[PDB]
Amino acid sequence: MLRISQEALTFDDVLLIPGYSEVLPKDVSLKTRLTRGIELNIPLVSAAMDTVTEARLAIAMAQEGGIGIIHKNMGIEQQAAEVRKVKKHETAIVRDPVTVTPSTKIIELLQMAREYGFSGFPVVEQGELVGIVTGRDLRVKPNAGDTVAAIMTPKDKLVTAREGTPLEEMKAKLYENRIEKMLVVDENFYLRGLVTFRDIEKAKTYPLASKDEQGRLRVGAAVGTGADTGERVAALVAAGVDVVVVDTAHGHSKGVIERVRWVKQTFPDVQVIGGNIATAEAAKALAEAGADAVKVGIGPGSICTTRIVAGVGVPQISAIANVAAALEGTGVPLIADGGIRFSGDLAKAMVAGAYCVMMGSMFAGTEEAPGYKSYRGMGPEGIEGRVPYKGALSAIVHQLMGGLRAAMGYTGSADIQQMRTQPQFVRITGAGMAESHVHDVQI
Amino acid sequence: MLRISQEALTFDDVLLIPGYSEVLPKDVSLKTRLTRGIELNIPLVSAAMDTVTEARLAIAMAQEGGIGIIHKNMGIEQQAAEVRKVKKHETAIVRDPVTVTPSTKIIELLQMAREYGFSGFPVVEQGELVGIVTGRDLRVKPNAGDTVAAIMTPKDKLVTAREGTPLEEMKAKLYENRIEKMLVVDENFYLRGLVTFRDIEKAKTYPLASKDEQGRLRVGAAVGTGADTGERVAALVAAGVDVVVVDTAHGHSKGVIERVRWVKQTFPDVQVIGGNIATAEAAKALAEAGADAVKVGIGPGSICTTRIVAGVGVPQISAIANVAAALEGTGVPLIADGGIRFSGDLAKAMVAGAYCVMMGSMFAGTEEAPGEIYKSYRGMPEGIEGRVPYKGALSAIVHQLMGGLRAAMGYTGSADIQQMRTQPQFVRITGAGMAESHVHDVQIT
Amino acid sequence: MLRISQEALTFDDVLLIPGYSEVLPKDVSLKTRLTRGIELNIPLVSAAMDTVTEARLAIAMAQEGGIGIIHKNMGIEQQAAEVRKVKKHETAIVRDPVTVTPSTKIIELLQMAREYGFSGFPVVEQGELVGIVTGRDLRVKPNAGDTVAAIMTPKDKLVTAREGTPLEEMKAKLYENRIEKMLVVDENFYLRGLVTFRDIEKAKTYPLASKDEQGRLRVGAAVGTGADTGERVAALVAAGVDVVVVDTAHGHSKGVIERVRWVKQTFPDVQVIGGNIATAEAAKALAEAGADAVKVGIGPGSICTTRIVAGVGVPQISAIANVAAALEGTGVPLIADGGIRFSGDLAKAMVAGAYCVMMGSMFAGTEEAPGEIYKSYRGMPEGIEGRVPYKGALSAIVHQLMGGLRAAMGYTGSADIQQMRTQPQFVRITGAGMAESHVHDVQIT
Ligand SMILES: Nc1ncnc2c1ncn2[C@@H]1O[C@H](COP(=O)(O)OP(=O)(O)OP(=O)(O)O)[C@@H](O)[C@H]1O
Ligand SMILES: Nc1ncnc2c1ncn2[C@@H]1O[C@H](COP(=O)(O)OP(=O)(O)OP(=O)(O)O)[C@@H](O)[C@H]1O
Ligand SMILES: Nc1ncnc2c1ncn2[C@@H]1O[C@H](COP(=O)(O)OP(=O)(O)OP(=O)(O)O)[C@@H](O)[C@H]1O
Ligand SMILES: Nc1nc2c(ncn2[C@@H]2O[C@H](COP(=O)(O)OP(=O)(O)O)[C@@H](O)[C@H]2O)c(=O)[nH]1
Ligand SMILES: Nc1nc2c(ncn2[C@@H]2O[C@H](COP(=O)(O)OP(=O)(O)O)[C@@H](O)[C@H]2O)c(=O)[nH]1
Ligand SMILES: Nc1nc2c(ncn2[C@@H]2O[C@H](COP(=O)(O)OP(=O)(O)O)[C@@H](O)[C@H]2O)c(=O)[nH]1
Ligand SMILES: O=c1[nH]cnc2c1ncn2[C@@H]1O[C@H](COP(=O)(O)O)[C@@H](O)[C@H]1O
Ligand SMILES: O=c1[nH]cnc2c1ncn2[C@@H]1O[C@H](COP(=O)(O)O)[C@@H](O)[C@H]1O
Ligand SMILES: O=c1[nH]cnc2c1ncn2[C@@H]1O[C@H](COP(=O)(O)O)[C@@H](O)[C@H]1O
Ligand SMILES: [K+]
Ligand SMILES: [K+]
Ligand SMILES: [K+]
Ligand SMILES: [Mg+2]
Ligand SMILES: [Mg+2]
Ligand SMILES: [Mg+2]
Repeated sequence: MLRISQEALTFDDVLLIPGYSEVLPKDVSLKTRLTRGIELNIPLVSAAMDTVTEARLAIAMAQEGGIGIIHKNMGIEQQAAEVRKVKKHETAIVRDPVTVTPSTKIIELLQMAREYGFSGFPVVEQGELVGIVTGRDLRVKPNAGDTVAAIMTPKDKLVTAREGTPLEEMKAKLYENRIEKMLVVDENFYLRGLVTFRDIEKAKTYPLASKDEQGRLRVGAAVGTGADTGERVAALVAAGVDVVVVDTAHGHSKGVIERVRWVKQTFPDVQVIGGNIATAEAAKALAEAGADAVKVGIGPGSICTTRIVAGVGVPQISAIANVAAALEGTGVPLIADGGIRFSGDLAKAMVAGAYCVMMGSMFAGTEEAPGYKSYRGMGPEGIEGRVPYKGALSAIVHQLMGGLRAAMGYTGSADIQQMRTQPQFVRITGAGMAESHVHDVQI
Repeated sequence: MLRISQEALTFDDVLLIPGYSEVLPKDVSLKTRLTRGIELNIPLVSAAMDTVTEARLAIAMAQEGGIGIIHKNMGIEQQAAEVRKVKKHETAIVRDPVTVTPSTKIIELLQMAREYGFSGFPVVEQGELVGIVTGRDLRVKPNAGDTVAAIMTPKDKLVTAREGTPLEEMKAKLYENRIEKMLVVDENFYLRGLVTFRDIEKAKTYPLASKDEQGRLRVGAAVGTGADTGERVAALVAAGVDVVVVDTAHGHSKGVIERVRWVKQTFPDVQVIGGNIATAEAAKALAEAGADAVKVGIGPGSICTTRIVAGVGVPQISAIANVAAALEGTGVPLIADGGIRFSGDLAKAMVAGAYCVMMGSMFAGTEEAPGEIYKSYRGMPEGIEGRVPYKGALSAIVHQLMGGLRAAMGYTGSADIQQMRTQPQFVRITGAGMAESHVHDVQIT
Repeated sequence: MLRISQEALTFDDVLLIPGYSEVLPKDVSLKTRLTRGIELNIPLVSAAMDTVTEARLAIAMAQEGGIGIIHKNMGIEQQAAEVRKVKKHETAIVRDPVTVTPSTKIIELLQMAREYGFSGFPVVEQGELVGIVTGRDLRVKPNAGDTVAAIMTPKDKLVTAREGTPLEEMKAKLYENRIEKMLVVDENFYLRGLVTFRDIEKAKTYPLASKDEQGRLRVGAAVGTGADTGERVAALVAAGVDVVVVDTAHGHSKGVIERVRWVKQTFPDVQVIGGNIATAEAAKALAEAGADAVKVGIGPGSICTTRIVAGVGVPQISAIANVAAALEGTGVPLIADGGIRFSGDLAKAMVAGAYCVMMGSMFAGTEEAPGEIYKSYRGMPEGIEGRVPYKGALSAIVHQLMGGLRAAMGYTGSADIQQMRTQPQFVRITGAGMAESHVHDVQIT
């Protein structure tokens, strides 16, 4: 017998059916979950590819309400550093600010400012706050002396707040004193933190941003199953990563299942994603291993050769739906990874059961991406290619979310849970897809 | 008789001959002149086209050491306002700073700051300087009151410098007080100007910038010969334009010659460029009319169909050399306008005698050029409409163009622009030579 | 005045005129000179590009009767080591053979043989020759012991020849003893060298090979004018380089002229080439600086954008003839570098006066050229990056190039290179003539 399990469908095989709608696209909710423990304000994840996600793009994705997964084709220290870059970009309060002492030489401070990119340094003596020196102070060439003591704002002029003071109260004192740094101290005037105007303003600019409980942007990082995996995970957790993505070509394997279990056991406080998979049995296996989410996609990537080189794969719409049915009631989200060419595909991915969609090609070429711009597969199961320079990531995200919002309005879905569970597809033929593209007109 | 005056050559007809050299490309001088009275640190001018030069790109060109000519396909007041944007972008000292009164409401000031793009305002009541209010003050919600008086730095705390104080002693006092604005006053504490840290730093960031005597970036603006021209010139001069470009398809005409003369006589303190021309007799006519420079180019434009619609033109290498010969010894510069496709063409234009080169297509598509975007580029019928690829920041294109000129000067042994214009030699080539010059017989990656 | 020195011609502008001939292509001589002191059996040089010439291709070129110039985009020691690979590939006699001691462990020697690529080692203890150990001996696991002493051929069984013995009497003794290594000794049985059957056979297989006085293949190496140049030259000479190529974009400069003079004065026993140039005055300047040859070519390179980025160049046929005229009677050869697309171009270059021709693109993609592969070919910005088809063995390309030159010499009645350079004539043609020359009006299968 020719052993055929099912007919499997991809995005171009189906269209969403319009339904009665009372909620306009601009008014629907796009909030979803990446994992059991991480929420996203938009259902978008950037792929862990060396032409797509390093720190710069991961910051942008988090600011938009999604998240980026930093790729692993680099040294453990470099990946940890990239994760650190995202976590340190902004915060509710800098709890471990770089400090100087009164006898620190101004020349060191000038070099510190260059390397760090900021110029504000509390001045301490054995933990006790004794001054502050900032960019405007570093413009002063003092009459006498060559240390911080000669240009710092002295103790008697410091504006401070006690640990626990509300942010609004902290803001009023910042503005009244025409300063942009608030020194946070305890009852003995020991330095406990630093609040910056910049961080206040960044939070107001991106109120949708994906952040942890400390107000830091969220970020993920990929690991494999090779010999350096344990050391790599440890460095990423130490750098503050929110989610470790155990990311392989075949997640339904002993190696991946065992590594997912190991991360859950060794680092219980981090979220773990496992993949990639494309069947219900694989989803149950990874869920039983403790994955906080599964990533769905074997074959469909734009620059992916798996289906041609190995003959292996599952059309993505059916793969999503089979995984979603397997995980119904478990609380484990599924991330649809690969094959998204148009915003319309994203909407279809969501209606088939995805919680969020991972994309590579769509974000390759943006200003924030590493590096027309290069776009290559991470595998001999990938190819190297070119994508056009696309400008700022925000514009692509806006177009993708605009299409999803339009689809939710067309189907009457007011939020992601309704979009995932209520709308219906029609199955179409090759002719139906042609009618749905632009046809018979010069563009 | 078939009346043929000469054989005329264009860029692809000639190549520069290498010569014994002692100066490296990085060390040559690119300084030149746009007009009798305007110097440029690089020989680049952006074209007066509505897809190339408005204020944003003119600012960038001046910062790079060149200049932009603001186009005239817009209302008189709108063109003057674009000029004003360039002139007000930076300065050595703001001599007419916007001031407010103590009783001005904070909420009104907040909106003006949004509209003006700066938040620093000296506070004047009647004629007396009584405070200063800045962006950081405008963050304050005062316990009592809703006027500037409630959040301004008052008279007794103002940091000031007397008019004439060197700028290095003003900077020391700025830095000592951790402030970024210096109020300049006379002997009776009357406000005479405002110096900003931003302007100090902008000058340090772009030390090559093309600037006038007040430290303002230079800018030009195009005018035609139609009925509104007189008022347009007046409005542009009043806005501070450095050079008026009487810009027509045919500068060798009564219309342009008389208008150039009128500008020189009516506004003697502004520079005037006349064009476009392509012959020696035209160059002499404009010089006699008082032009401070001439613009050379009939036909060669990228988006130009003049040669095809009217059958008229002169290949640009010969046009440049003919005009340069006609103006030798007059002090009148010539600007080579149009036909530049590669940095190598720019070098050839200089050696043929150009003082600087005007370009449109190559700057269309930059971030600073007008338009949304893979950006539109159309002729200002004798022109066409088209698309060029989005090219990113202007600075990168300028860098490659000047790198090619620097290399050409190194190859010819030319240490500065004057030597490049007068000493190097061309060889004449065939179509085969041009093909050899270009990448040939290899797949390019 | 527009300063045009001449009309300059390239390959597609001219054709060779057939002349009365008595010598068949198969019978003409292709021998020529690379430099004052280096002869070549064919007029071919491979370019100093990182996609063309490292040791592997330089060996092949020398075996064919030409020479390779190893490129300089690599570390000083790495470039010297590439030179060493070529010089050590073959020899008349190995004068400094690697030796071992009786107590050297067999397992260590096995690894050294793997690293060295040969397995033949004279065995020396203190200063005395006491055995020889070879690949066949290293297959033996001795009953007792683990050192060379256990598997070597001992002193009493060594076959030796006295220094000076003709090579035909050494071969007879090699063959009589069914061995492939001859130990050369002096009057006190001290080791003076090692002769191998391989080297004997390599000389017989490539009787045209370009070799020095020691029977080693010739090789060149490129250097620039930067700060590390002095040490780079020293390292390359120490590795045995035959010719140093002071290789720059603009040889008519103080930088190159002074460096050429420095090489001639500091290392009088090495040949020095200077370039690149394209004029008579440049050729005389390099000859006066002491160059043993000049390299001609500014612009024509396949992957070269010099003409397009800088606007600089001289069509190659005229550049060759101008330099050849300048060097007539000096003894200084000229190498035509760049622009060769077809074997017919090579013939034209020779008749214009070249002594030999340097090529890059045509050798990129061969098995012997660097790189994996349908092979990369990029310029060493004034160059481009590209792809060329995988071309197989270098020998086949050389065979077709020399076949075309041989045919051209037969067509012109030129029996040798000196006659080809000095006697045949060109006709000047139009674009129509070039089109006629090329395959036209037929589908090609
Ligand atoms: N918490 C504070 N208490 C007292 N003085 C402070 C405090 N924070 C900053 N300052 C002082 O106020 C001045 C301005 O510092 P601030 O950190 O607001 O801006 P900056 O980063 O130096 O300037 P800019 O952001 O405009 O480049 C400096 O003299 C600095 O020492
Ligand atoms: N010449 C001056 N004399 C006295 N006080 C001044 C002067 N210039 C500015 N100040 C005051 O110093 C404070 C900071 O003003 P400044 O103009 O240096 O920066 P800003 O533009 O307000 O802040 P930022 O540039 O960081 O947004 C304000 O309280 C302002 O009133
Ligand atoms: N000059 C010599 N005198 C005495 N014995 C020698 C000499 N040269 C080689 N032999 C010996 O002859 C044998 C064969 O050595 P030879 O160098 O001819 O070939 P090989 O390189 O070992 O074998 P192959 O080339 O077939 O791999 C070895 O036992 C070696 O010790
Ligand atoms: N001062 C300071 N800022 C930090 C540190 N680590 C991260 N940051 C962030 O860097 C930014 C500094 O911005 P800002 O206060 O405007 O910098 P500055 O005024 O030029 O010194 C804020 O977003 C901080 O959260 C630190 O150790 N010290
Ligand atoms: N304050 C002020 N600046 C002006 C005016 N006209 C032009 N400018 C320029 O606008 C810029 C303001 O920069 P900056 O002082 O940093 O702005 P602010 O601190 O936000 O008020 C400077 O380059 C000034 O030269 C004016 O009337 N008032
Ligand atoms: N034995 C030996 N050969 C060398 C040395 N340096 C270069 N060669 C060359 O390496 C080649 C060795 O060839 P062959 O004698 O057949 O190698 P073997 O029989 O495997 O040891 C010859 O062309 C030598 O000229 C050396 O130090 N010792
Ligand atoms: O070379 C590879 N081989 C197989 N799959 C790949 C390779 N590189 C990336 N992928 C997958 O393809 C996804 C991106 O697909 P895209 O959004 O269609 O471009 C990634 O998130 C990976 O899951
Ligand atoms: O449509 C028109 N007809 C003829 N010339 C034009 C037209 N529009 C612009 N030009 C010229 O072409 C120049 C730009 O040429 P480009 O640098 O080759 O793109 C401008 O500076 C004008 O001199
Ligand atoms: O990028 C460069 N700029 C200019 N000339 C180059 C560059 N790279 C290589 N060349 C020259 O071009 C020659 C090869 O030309 P081809 O034989 O036509 O491929 C080299 O031997 C060099 O003289
Ligand atoms: K349609
Ligand atoms: K070329
Ligand atoms: K033919
Ligand atoms: Mg600051
Ligand atoms: Mg300010
Ligand atoms: Mg052997």
